[PDB]
This record gives sequence, structure tokens and C-alpha cells, in this order.
Amino acid sequence: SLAEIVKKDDFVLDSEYLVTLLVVVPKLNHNDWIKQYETLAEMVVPRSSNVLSEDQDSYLCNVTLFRKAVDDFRHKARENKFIVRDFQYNEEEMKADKEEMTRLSTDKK
Amino acid sequence: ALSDADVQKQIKHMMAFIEQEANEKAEEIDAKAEEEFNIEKGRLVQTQRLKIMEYY
Amino acid sequence: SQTQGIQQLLQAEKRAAEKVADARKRKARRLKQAKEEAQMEVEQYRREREQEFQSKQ
Repeated sequence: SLAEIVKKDDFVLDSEYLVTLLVVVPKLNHNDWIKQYETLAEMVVPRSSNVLSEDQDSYLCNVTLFRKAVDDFRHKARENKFIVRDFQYNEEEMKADKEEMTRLSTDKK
Repeated sequence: ALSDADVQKQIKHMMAFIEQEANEKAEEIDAKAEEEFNIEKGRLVQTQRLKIMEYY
Repeated sequence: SQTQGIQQLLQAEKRAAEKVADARKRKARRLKQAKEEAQMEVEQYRREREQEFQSKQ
């Protein structure tokens, strides 16, 4: 779960035709992504090469591209060791689960 | 190499249908306005005509 | 595009919305005009048939 990691500033706001995919890319291919982000799908926003977070297996990053180009991106990117993390961000959608686990522990106590 | 050139290329490809299809939609709204203007000319006041011809 | 290109797309959609709103307002005003003018034509022909009614009398 990505409650504390990805935030609203890391997502396009009021996008008309643009989806910002959370394209996690390992260190084995991070530079390949940062130098191919635009050509990885048709009709991609130029210079939309941003980096957000990381983890033990890979370095999270996201690019902004066309709505119908999400499928093309997945086609051209699944074979590059890239991966897409389709996640929706909200304030209480993320906090309520931690609240529930903590409440579960407290009332269990 | 690409930079603002490919930016504006993407923008123009987007403008080919963001505002142009909107122009077709709204110009056809105007066409509907004129046609249904002619139809309101001859359906409601037409009943009014029928009623006052009935008075006569 | 990260700053200005997306803004251009957004403001172009705003211009499309402006065109749609303008066309809707034009249609509404067109039909109000239709009501008024057709009422006036019916009124004129009503005057004509009133005068012909007096003539018949």
C-alpha cells in the first residue's frame, strides 16, 4: 500500500487527456526509462521524466502521456522490465486503513 | 533535439480535435437553432393560428 | 510541456467550452426571437382578418 509514499503533487491535476502512470522501473533499467520515457508510447508529454520514490527492488518514477497511449506504453514497457502501478490517491482513503489497523490493535488490547 | 518543437507538435495534433470538433458541435448547435427556429415558427403559433381561425 | 504545454491543452479545452456555451446561448436567444416574431406575424394576420371581418359585416 502506498499511503505515505505517493501524494497529490506527484499526479497531474484536472488532466484533460493525460494519464500520469506510476511507472516503477528497476535500477537495472532506470536510465533507460529516463531516456526513453517519451518514446515509450505515442503522444507522450515531452520532458515529463520525474522520479518520486524507491524500494528494495526498484526506483519509482512516473511519466505523463495520452489516455489511449497507456495501452501502448504497457505494450512497449512491460518487456523493458518496467511496470505500471495504477493507484488512486485521496486523503482519508489512505489514512483510514492505518486508523483501522491501529484501532484494531487498541480494541484488541 | 525535440524539446519545444515536439511540444508544439503534440499541442497542434491535440488542437486538430480539441477545438475543431468543438467547432463542429457548436456550429451544428447553431444549425439546430435555425432549423428548430423555423419549426417553432410553424408548430406553436400554428396552433394559435388554428385557434383564432376557429374563432373566426 | 510540463508547465506551458499542458496549460495550452487546458486553455484550448476552455476555448472549446466557450464556443459550446456561446452556441447554446445563441440557440436560446434564437428561439426566444422565434417566439416573439412568430407572435407578431400571427398578430399582423389577425389584424388582417379583423379588418376582413368588419368588411364582411
